[PDB]
Amino acid sequence: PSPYVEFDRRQWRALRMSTPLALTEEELVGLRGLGEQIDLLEVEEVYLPLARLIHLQVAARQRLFAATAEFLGEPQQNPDRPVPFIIGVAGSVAVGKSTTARVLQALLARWDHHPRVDLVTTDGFLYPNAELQRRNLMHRKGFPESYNRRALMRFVTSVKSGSDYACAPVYSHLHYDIIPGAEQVVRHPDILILEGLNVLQTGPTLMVSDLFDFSLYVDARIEDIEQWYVSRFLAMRTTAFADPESHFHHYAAFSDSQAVVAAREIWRTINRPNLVENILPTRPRATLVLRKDADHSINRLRLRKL
Amino acid sequence: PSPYVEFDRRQWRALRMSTPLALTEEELVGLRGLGEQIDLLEVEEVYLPLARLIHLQVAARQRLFAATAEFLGEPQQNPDRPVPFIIGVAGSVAVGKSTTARVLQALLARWDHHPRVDLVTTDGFLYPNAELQRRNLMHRKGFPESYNRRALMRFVTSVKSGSDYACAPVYSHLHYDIIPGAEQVVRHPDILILEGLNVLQTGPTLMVSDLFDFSLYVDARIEDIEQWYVSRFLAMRTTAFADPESHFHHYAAFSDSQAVVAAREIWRTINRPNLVENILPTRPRATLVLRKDADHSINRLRLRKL
Ligand SMILES: C[C@H](NC(=O)c1ccccc1C(F)(F)F)c1nnc(SCc2ccc(F)cc2)n1C
Ligand SMILES: C[C@H](NC(=O)c1ccccc1C(F)(F)F)c1nnc(SCc2ccc(F)cc2)n1C
Repeated sequence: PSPYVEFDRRQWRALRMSTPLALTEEELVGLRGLGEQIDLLEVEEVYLPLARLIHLQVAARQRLFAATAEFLGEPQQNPDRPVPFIIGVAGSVAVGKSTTARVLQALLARWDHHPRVDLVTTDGFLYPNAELQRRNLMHRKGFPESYNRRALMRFVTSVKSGSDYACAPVYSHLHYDIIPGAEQVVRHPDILILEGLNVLQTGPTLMVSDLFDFSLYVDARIEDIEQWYVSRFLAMRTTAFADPESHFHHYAAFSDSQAVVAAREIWRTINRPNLVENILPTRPRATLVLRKDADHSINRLRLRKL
Repeated sequence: PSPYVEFDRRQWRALRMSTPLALTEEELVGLRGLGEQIDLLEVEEVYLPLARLIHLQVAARQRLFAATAEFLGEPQQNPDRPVPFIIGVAGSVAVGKSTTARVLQALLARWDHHPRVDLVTTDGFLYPNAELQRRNLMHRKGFPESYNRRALMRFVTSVKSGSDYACAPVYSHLHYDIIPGAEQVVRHPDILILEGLNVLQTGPTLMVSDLFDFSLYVDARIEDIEQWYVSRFLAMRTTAFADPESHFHHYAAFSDSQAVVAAREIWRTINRPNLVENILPTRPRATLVLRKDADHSINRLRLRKL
C-alpha cells in the first residue's frame, strides 16, 4: 500500500486511454526540430499522454482560480489571471531532464488553455566560475551551495506572484560558465517548466518547490546514468571540447580509453556523490517519477494518487 | 508584488461574497460546544467563508481525480476513490490551532461532497516523557526532535495512500504525556485536518507538508500569544493541575501573582524560543495565514494566489 499509481511501459501502452488525438505533420517535424535522435514513438506513446494528464491539472487550476475569484466577488487585489502554473523537473546530470523538459514544453503548448509555455534551467543560477573560485567551491559546482539560492528563489517568487517580467541568467554548456549580461526573460507565461538538479531540494524556510504545482523526477539506475554521462563526455570531444577557447580543449585529443578515465573521475568525485547525497533524496518529493531503461526508454511511471 | 492576496479585516468586510451560506441554530449550538469562548460573529464572517474557499479546493481536487481516472480508462492500478484531502494547521502553542481546526471540521463536514472530516493532532507523535528523558530532551518537548518524525511521516503517508486503517497515538493534555495503549483510528476520511506545532516544518527529504493539499497558519503578535498562554496556565490550576499524581500538581495551589511568574518563565525558556526558531519561519509556507488580534479576532488574511 503506497502513495503511487504504478505503470510499467507495457501497461502504459496497453491504454484504453479515452480519446487518442494524434500529433500532426508538422508537430512531428518541430519535435525532431530539437531531435538529438529523440524517439518519436516515445513522444507519441509516453510523453503525449503524460502531457494530457498534466493538462488536466493545469485546466483544473485555471477553473479553481475562476471559482475562487467569483466567490470572493473579484476584489481589486485578487489578480485578473491565474498566475503561471509551475512544473519542476529534477534528476541526475545526464539523465535526460532537458529533453524531457523540452518535449513537455512543446507538447503542453498545443492546448488552447495554455499555449504559452516557458522553460528555464536553474543551471543559470549557479555562481559564475570566478565567483565560485573565490568561495573555494569549484570542486562543488552543482552542489546546493553552488547556486545563488536567494536569486533563484526571488525569480520563482516573482513568476508565482503574477509578475509580468522576471529575468534569469544563462549558463553555457560550451564554456561551462555563466555568460555575462545574457538573460532569459519570462513574461507571465501560462506554464513555467523549471528544470535543474536542485529544483526539488529543501531548505529551512520557503523553498522553490513550495511554489510548484507539479513536479517530475527523471530516474534510472545509477550505473546507466554513469554510462550516459561518459558517452556524453566522449561526444563532447567533437563539439565543445574542439574549441581551443575551452578549458577542456586538451580533452579533444584523448582516445576513447583515456576520455573514459577522465570522465569516470569527474563522475566519481563530483556528479555521483551529488546524486547520492543531494538529488536522489528529493525523488519521493516529486508528483511523478519516470524511470528510464539503459537504452534511454521509459520503463516505469509512478504518479502520486489524486 | 507578492505570492499571496492580502485582506485586512475591513477589506474582508467589504465582502461581496457570492453565496449566502445557510447557517442553522442548531449547528450554532454545536459550535458553542467548543468554547474558546468562540465568537459566533467570527464564525459567520470569517470561518464559514474560509470553509467555502477550502471547499472549492476539495471539490476541484475531487473532480480532478475523476477526470484523471476516466482519462486512464480506470485501470486496476488506480484507486476507486480520491485519497483523503489533508489540511495542515500550524502556529504557536496557545494561538488557537485546536479551536480553529475544530471549527473547520464542523463547517467542512456539512458539504455532501465531503462529510467525513477527521482531526488529528501531531501531539500524539511526541515521544513519551519516558523516552524523552532517556534522550536528554525533556527541556526540548515541542521542538522538532521531540517528535517521532518517522512515525508521523508513516502515518500521513498511510492516509495519503488510501489506507482503510491508519493509527495515531494519543497525548493526554491532563497527564501531559502519551497515553499508553491509546490510539486514534483514521478510516479513509474525505478530509483529514492535521494539527500541530510542527506541521509545516521542513526536513532533508519527504516532509509531512509534501502530503498536504492546503495548510493554515494561525498567527498573532508574540506578546498576545504570551497573554493567552499565561491565562491558559492560570486556568489549569483547577483542572489538569488538580491531579495529585500530575508532575504539575505543585502549581495548583499557586496564587494568581505567583502563577503568572511561573508561566511567564516557562514561556520564556521553552515555548517562545520554539516559536521564534522553529514555528514562525514556517509561516510563509502556509496556503493561508490568519492573523488574530489580542481579542482573538482575525485582523489579517493572506491567501496564496491561484
Ligand atoms: C561540474 C560540472 N557541472 C556543470 O557544469 C553543471 C552544473 C550544474 C548543472 C549542470 C551541469 C553540466 F553542465 F551539465 F555539467 C561538470 N560535470 N561534468 C563536467 S564535464 C562536461 C560534461 C557535462 C555534462 C555531461 F553530462 C557530461 C560531461 N562538468 C564541466
Ligand atoms: C513543554 C510543554 N509542552 C507540551 O506539553 C506540548 C507539546 C507539544 C504540543 C503541545 C503542547 C502543549 F500541551 F500544548 F503544551 C509545556 N509547555 N507549557 C506547559 S504548562 C501547561 C500548559 C500547556 C499549554 C498552555 F497553553 C498553557 C499551559 N507545558 C506542559
